[PDB]
This record gives sequence, C-alpha cells and structure tokens, in this order.
Amino acid sequence: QKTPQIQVYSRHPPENGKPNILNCYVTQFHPPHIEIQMLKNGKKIPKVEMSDMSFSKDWSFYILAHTEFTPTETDTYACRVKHASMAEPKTVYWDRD
Amino acid sequence: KNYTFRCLQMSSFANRSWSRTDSVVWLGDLQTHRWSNDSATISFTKPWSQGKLSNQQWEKLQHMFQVYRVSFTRDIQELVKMMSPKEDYPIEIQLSAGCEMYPGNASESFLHVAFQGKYVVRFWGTSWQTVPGAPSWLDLPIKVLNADQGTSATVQMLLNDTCPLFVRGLLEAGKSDLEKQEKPVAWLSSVPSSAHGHRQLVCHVSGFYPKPVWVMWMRGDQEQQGTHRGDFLPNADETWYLQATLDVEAGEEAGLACRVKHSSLGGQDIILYW
Amino acid sequence: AAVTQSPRNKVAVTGGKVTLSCNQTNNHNNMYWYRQDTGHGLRLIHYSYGAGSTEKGDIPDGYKASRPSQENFSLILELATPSQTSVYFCASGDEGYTQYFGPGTRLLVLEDLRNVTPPKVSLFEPSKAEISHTQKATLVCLATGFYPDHVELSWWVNGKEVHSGVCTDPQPLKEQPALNDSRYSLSSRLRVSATFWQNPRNHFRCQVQFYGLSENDEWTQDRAKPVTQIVSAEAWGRA
Amino acid sequence: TQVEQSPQSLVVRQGENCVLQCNYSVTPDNHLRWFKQDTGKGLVSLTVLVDQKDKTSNGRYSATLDKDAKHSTLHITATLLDDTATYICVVGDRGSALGRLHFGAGTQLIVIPDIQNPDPAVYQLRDSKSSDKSVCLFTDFDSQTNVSQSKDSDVYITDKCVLDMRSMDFKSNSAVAWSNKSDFACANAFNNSIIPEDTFFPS
Ligand SMILES: CCCCCCCC/C=C\CCCCCCCC(=O)OC[C@H](CO[C@H]1O[C@H](CO)[C@H](O)[C@H](O)[C@H]1O)OC(=O)CCCCCCCCCCCCCCC
Ligand SMILES: *[C@@H]1O[C@H](CO[C@@H]2O[C@@H](C)[C@@H](O)[C@@H](O)[C@@H]2O)[C@@H](O[C@@H]2O[C@H](CO)[C@@H](O)[C@H](O)[C@H]2NC(C)=O)[C@H](O)[C@H]1NC(C)=O
Ligand SMILES: *[C@@H]1O[C@H](CO)[C@@H](O[C@@H]2O[C@H](CO)[C@@H](O)[C@H](O)[C@H]2NC(C)=O)[C@H](O)[C@H]1NC(C)=O
Ligand SMILES: *[C@@H]1O[C@H](CO)[C@@H](O)[C@H](O)[C@H]1NC(C)=O
Repeated sequence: QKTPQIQVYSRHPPENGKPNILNCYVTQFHPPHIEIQMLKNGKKIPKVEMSDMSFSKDWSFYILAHTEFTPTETDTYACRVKHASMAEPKTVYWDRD
Repeated sequence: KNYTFRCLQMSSFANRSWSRTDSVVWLGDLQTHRWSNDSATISFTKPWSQGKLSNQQWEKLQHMFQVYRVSFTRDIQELVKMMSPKEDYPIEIQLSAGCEMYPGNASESFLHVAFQGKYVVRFWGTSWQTVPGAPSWLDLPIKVLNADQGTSATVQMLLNDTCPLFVRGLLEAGKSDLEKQEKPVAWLSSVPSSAHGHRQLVCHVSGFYPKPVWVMWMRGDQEQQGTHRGDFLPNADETWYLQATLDVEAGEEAGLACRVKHSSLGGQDIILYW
Repeated sequence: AAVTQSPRNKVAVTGGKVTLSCNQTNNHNNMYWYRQDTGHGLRLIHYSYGAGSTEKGDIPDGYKASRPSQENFSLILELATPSQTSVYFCASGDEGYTQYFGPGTRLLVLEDLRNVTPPKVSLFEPSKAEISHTQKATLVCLATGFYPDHVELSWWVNGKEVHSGVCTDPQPLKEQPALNDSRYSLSSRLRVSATFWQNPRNHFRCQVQFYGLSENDEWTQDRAKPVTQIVSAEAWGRA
Repeated sequence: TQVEQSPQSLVVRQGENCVLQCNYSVTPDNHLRWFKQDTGKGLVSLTVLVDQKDKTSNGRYSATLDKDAKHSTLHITATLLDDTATYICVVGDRGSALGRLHFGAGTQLIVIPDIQNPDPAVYQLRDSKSSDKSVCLFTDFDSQTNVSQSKDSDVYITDKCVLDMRSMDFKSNSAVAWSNKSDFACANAFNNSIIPEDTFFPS
C-alpha cells in the first residue's frame, strides 16, 4: 500500500478571464482503486474527464484528470483525492504561482 | 528509433465474486488501445491502431483475448482457492507484455507479472518461471500453469511471432503521429521558499512533443547550476509539461532568463527574460 | 494409478448421517466428488486442492466435504433425503488435466427401513438331459425375497471367482408388482463343460452380497436384524 | 448442458460398425475425452483428443475432433458383445487442474450377440439342498427369439441373458422360470413366448 502524489497545473499560461484546461495528475498509489474529484470553490465540477488508469515500469498507478476552466481573482481550484492509504482525503489547491 | 510496445493489464479481486480487468496499450508514450472491463470489445484510440493487420486477423485476435479475459478471471479465483488460507483477498494482479524494437529486423519480447504490486513471475522461453526475490509458495501456481501445454504454445506464438510482426506494422502505420512535433509554450512565475528570506523561481513549459527537452535558467551565457527540473507531466492532448525551479536571493531576480531547447523550435530557443 | 471408495453400496434412512469415503495413494493434491443420475452427465458437488481444503462445486446443497489428509476425501450427508439416491464417483488428480475416477458408490435413501430383508439363496444343479445333449452343464442361482434391490451376485469355483460362462439378470424382478414395497428376486447362470461338473473335487458356490442395515441402525422389530451380510449356496460336481 | 451426445441409444448386431457423435458449446475447449462405462461399473478412459483437428485410434476404437465445429465422433469397428456399455463424451476447459470437466449424458449401446449354433431346449434343474424344488431353463436359442413375461402372478420368468464361455469361443442365451403353484412343469413355462417349434423338451 502506497500514498498518492498529486500535481495540479494548467495546460496553457493562466490569464484571468481566459478559458484554459486544468490538469490533476495523480501518481504513485496502490491499490489502484481511488476516488478523484476536481473542485471549483470546494464544489464538485461536472465536466471532469479521466484518462484511463495505467502504471509505470515500477508497477505504480497513475491517472490524469482534467477539466475546462477559466481562472479569476476570487476563485479557487483544487484536486481532492480519497484512497485506502490515506487516513483522510488529501486536497491540493491550484496556484498559478 | 527505439520504441517499446506495452500491453498493460490491471486485475482487481475484491472477494470471491467481485473482480475487474482493464488494460491499456502503449507504443512508447502514445496510447493505441483501451479495453475497459465494461466493454465486450477492444477500443482503438488511434486511427492506425490496427497497424497492417487485416479484419479477419484482428477479429480472430480480439476473439482470443475476449476468451482470455474471462479465463484469466476464473483461473486466479481458483489459484486463491488452492493456496488459501496462505493467500487471500483483496488481490491485485498486473501484467506487462509486449516487445521492444531495434533498428535491425530486431526485437525482444517480455511478459511480466506483478502480484500485490510486486514483480514475481515472467514467461521466459517456453514456461512461466519466478524471478529472484519471489516467495516460494508461487511454485505451485507455476507448476500448474506450466502443465497447460496449449497455453504455453499460444503464449510463445504471441511473444515470438505475433507481437513483433504486429508492431512493425504499427510503426509504419503510425509514423507522423509518432514523429509529430509540437512546440512548447513557456511562462514564468515565483513563490516564497521555506527559508526565511528567499524566493523560488518557476519556469513552466507545456505543450511540447516528443518528450526530450532542455530547460535552464540563464544569466547571459551562464547556466545556473541550481536548476531543479521537475518530473515530466502529461497533458490530455498528448503533449508534455515540465517546470524547472531555482532558489534565489530576494532582489537578485535581476536579468535572469529561462531558456528552452526543443526539436520543434528548429533551433531558435525560447528565451524568456524576467 | 487408482482410487478407492467405501462403501461400494449403501442403504440409508431419511434423516440419517451418511459418510461416503474416498482414498488415493497417488499423492495427488486434488480430489473431486461427483454424482451420476440418469439423463445427466456427472455433476460436481465438492472438491479439494489439498489437506485442509474443501470447495463448493455446482450442486453443493445438502452435502459437506472433508479433507483430513492428502489421502482421504469424504462426502457427508448430515440429513439424508430420498433425492440424494444416486451413484457417487470420487476422483483425484495432480496438476494435469487428467482426473482418475473411483469405482463408484451406489447409494439409496429410504423413507423407512421396516421392509429390509436379506435374500434366501438357492443353487440349482445342472440337468442330466443337458449334459448328455450338449456336453455342457449349466448351474442356476436364485436369490429370492430380499429388499431393497441392492445385491451384488458372484460365482466362486474352488474359492476363486469366475466370470467366464456367467450371466446375471440385468435387473431384479419384483415378487409382487401390486405392492410398492415388493421384495425382489434375481437369477444367474454359470455354464461349465460336462467334464468340469462331473469332477467331484470341484466346489461350486453362488454368493450374494446383500446391503442392508448396519451396527448403528436402530431395529425395533422382532425378526433377525437384516444387516449387510453375505448369503450363499454351494454344491459339488458329481459323477 | 453444454455437451450434447447422439444418438441417445442404439442397438447393433455383433460385428457391425457404429459411429457416435458429440457436440458441445464449452469455451474454452482444451480437450475432449471419451469414456466407456459398463452397467454397474465405473469410468474407463478410451482416448483423449487435444488438437484443433485431432484424430485418435485405440484398438477397434477410433475418434476425430474438430474444434471449429466443436464436434467429435467415436467409431467402433466390428463390435463385440462387451462393447455393450454407455459411452460418455467429456470436454475439459483447461490444459491443467484449474479446469472443470463438462460431461455429456452418454450414449447407451446394446450389442446383439451372434448365435452360431441354436440348439433350443427346456431343461429341469433340481435344488441341491431340497431336491423336490426346481427351476426351468430355456437355453441355446438364437437372438431372433424374445422371452415374454409371466402370464400369471405366481410364475416368474427372467428376461434373456447371454453368457460367453471365453475359451470354447461359445456364447448362449438363456432364461429361467419358476413357481410354487401345484401344476407347474417346464412344458408349461414359456407357453407364453413364441418358442421355436423345434425346441427340445426331454421327458
Ligand atoms: C494486440 C492488442 C492487445 C490489447 C489487449 C490488452 C490486454 C493484454 C494484456 C496481457 C497480455 C497477455 C496475453 C495472454 C494470452 C493468453 C492466450 C490464451 O489463450 O490463454 C487462455 C487460457 C485458456 O486456456 C485454454 O484454452 C487455450 C486456447 O484458448 C488452450 O487450449 C489451453 O491449453 C487451455 O488451457 O487461460 C489461461 O490459462 C491463461 C493463464 C492466466 C495467466 C496468468 C499468469 C500469471 C500467474 C500469476 C501468479 C499469481 C497467482 C495468484 C495466487 C493467489
Ligand atoms: C520462442 O522463443 C523462445 C526463446 O526466446 C525467448 O523467449 C521468448 C518467449 C521471448 O521472451 C524472447 O524475447 C526470448 O528471446 C524459445 O525457447 C527456447 O526453446 C528451445 C527449444 O524449443 C529451448 O532449447 C531453449 O532453451 C528455449 N530458450 C530459452 C531462453 O529458454 C521457443 O522455443 C520459441 N517458441 C516458438 C514457438 O517459436
Ligand atoms: C467486469 O466484467 C465481468 C464480465 O463482463 C462482469 O461479470 C458479470 O457480472 C454480471 C453482473 O454481476 C453478471 O450477470 C454476468 O454474468 C457476469 N459475467 C461474467 C462473465 O462473469 C463483472 O461484473 C465486471 N466487474 C465489474 C466490477 O464491473
Ligand atoms: C465484494 O466486493 C465488493 C467491492 O469492494 C463489495 O462492495 C461487496 O460488498 C463484496 N461482496 C461480498 C459478498 O463480500
């Protein structure tokens, strides 16, 4: 049993008011049963798409969630993840930087 | 010039009834096929997914895998029974089969098995065998599988004949998705470091293909040695993402540039000044 | 490379406990229990991948299995019902696909045992007219008045069993077809050459192994307990 | 179930050929095995077929397998009396012990014995213990003759039966009749079947 790594990042350079795609890449976890949701202001987004789950040479799983989004000043985006290895769900917030 | 073909199978067994198997197929880092448990048939994910196989050959192939999926399910459930109470649910089994191509008429095939996330069994030559580090109880499962002559014959054909023959078709059918060039787009950002007086500079690079890439922080002709380049991260449109970070003194951001090199630019680097 | 079963033949009562045993010395890991019913192939009930293991097959209801050892595999009927009347085959096998089958166990469950009766066995001696006519001599054996119809009939000559020249009715006939608890009768023939029968040193015996009750079955009736037993008749050849 | 056999039963004369079909829908079909079971007895393996288009021989038994057609046949050349049995088609779905066996319900085969020298006769045999109790034996008739049942409630008559005296290369049919009734004699018994008019009745 192994604890997930979560990385959140945009497809294109962020600009307030411009449609973009937000990615949530979840790697390095076992068993492969996992729950991922992408959040807009801490609320489930409907139009979230998942790549097929796969694994690396070292037998660890990964999956890419992505959704359409437009960033602003006040808005917050995150990736919440539930997994058997976690005592509690892990939430990582997107941040331009 | 050196592409690997990977059929990756994931099987989960919760208990004595519940189970699922999904697999995905890759050629290098492009996805060629998907087969969800919930689907009776294998799904193509590239226009050239069939390579140079004819319909009759594909139908036939897809038929034998369909049968395999069901067969494999009942088999594991039955091995568990043979080995219990020694070994019990949940169980995770992963398979990685395929072959690698070399620029002769040359190739090598593999078919590896992991159990609970650990590499334990491979097919080698004419039989299954355990790898170094494997637990001895696996010998019974192996003795059993190896008793099945028809399966070994089938598996030899797949690894020795079918797979290379198949892939060489794919490599011809698929050039120009394989050889495609996508230009990177880069941008700059900055975050506070855990050090009580420092600044972490981030050079985002996204949209490039193929994978090979060079990203470095520069001050004129000078390569900044403290560049930490992140892991390569995928995009949904089959391009790549990567960033490189540099720790800096507050007020030493003066005149730094992030420099990007990629096959797609044709040798006019991206230089972004701060 | 073979498998034994015990007993060969069993008569139980509804609600009895019944244990059918199977035993192999092949050192096979895996043993299997099947039953056979007319109009049906064999159907798997329970099986085993080793000492300690039992596993449900296709029709496990009404049966438990037991694998106390590599050698032994039991099928147990904690509460017998008539619907379990069947012939039961045990088998064993290694990692291969071959399964080696036992000789089989004919089991009959009954509503009550009150009617169970061992046979009376008689032997009839070959006719002179036969002998002079054909130079052959036929012996005939009658088992009569028994119930149920679970008998094995065999011929023995000088204490050795014989099969050549033998034939036994394919099924027993009912002594009284108007009654459902009718007794049965069975006949058999052994034919030998005149010279063989005319030797006063040859000992002929007709043996009927009857399957009935056991030492743990309760018997409330006055008559002799009709237990599993053998009954036979004998004759010596005469000049 | 997933294995059908045909015919359900058949009757042949000694020395004739016959062919037995098996059709199945078992997936996967690693192998198919044919079994002989004598009445009463257990399962004796005749032959196993493994290949995509296999053919097997074993004495007077030969067999074919077509895995595409999912079809097998069993040929018997020159049947003998001991071929009287039930023949069972079994399909196994793995090449190992992880497999399950799929059983057909079998094909019953009866072989009619050739009687070379009919010498039909009815004999009286006496009981070795009580010599006034007896049976009647109708014997040496050929297989054209059928033995009918008891025209009475107190007379008993068995069906015909063959015995093979292996070393003399000699086979014979026979039936037995008996009764307790006062007026019972062997001229009376079998006054019921169509007895061959030329039957020997010793006085
Ligand atoms: C080209 C595009 C591909 C897209 C599909 C993606 C999915 C591919 C993923 C993996 C590829 C692997 C290829 C396998 C092909 C086999 C073909 C086949 O017919 O086999 C069917 C057989 C059916 O086998 C039967 O039919 C055959 C013809 O169909 C032959 O007649 C055989 O003799 C007969 O037995 O099922 C198996 O027995 C497969 C064995 C399962 C493999 C497991 C090995 C791992 C052991 C792990 C140990 C841990 C156990 C846990 C203990 C508690
Ligand atoms: C198929 O090739 C194997 C050996 O090739 C290796 O195993 C394959 C499954 C695959 O992993 C390849 O990349 C490997 O290079 C043959 O196995 C040999 O068989 C011979 C005789 O049959 C035997 O003497 C050798 O010891 C075996 N080799 C090894 C390494 O164990 C196999 O025969 C080939 N099968 C067919 C059907 O062509
Ligand atoms: C994965 O697919 C298998 C095979 O399609 C599913 O098993 C089926 O389950 C349904 C509903 O429980 C049954 O009615 C079918 O008969 C089953 N088919 C077989 C071949 O067993 C299984 O449910 C799927 N697993 C998951 C988690 O969805
Ligand atoms: C088996 O597994 C599933 C999936 O985890 C679980 O939800 C279900 O309750 C289990 N069923 C049984 C009978 O154990």
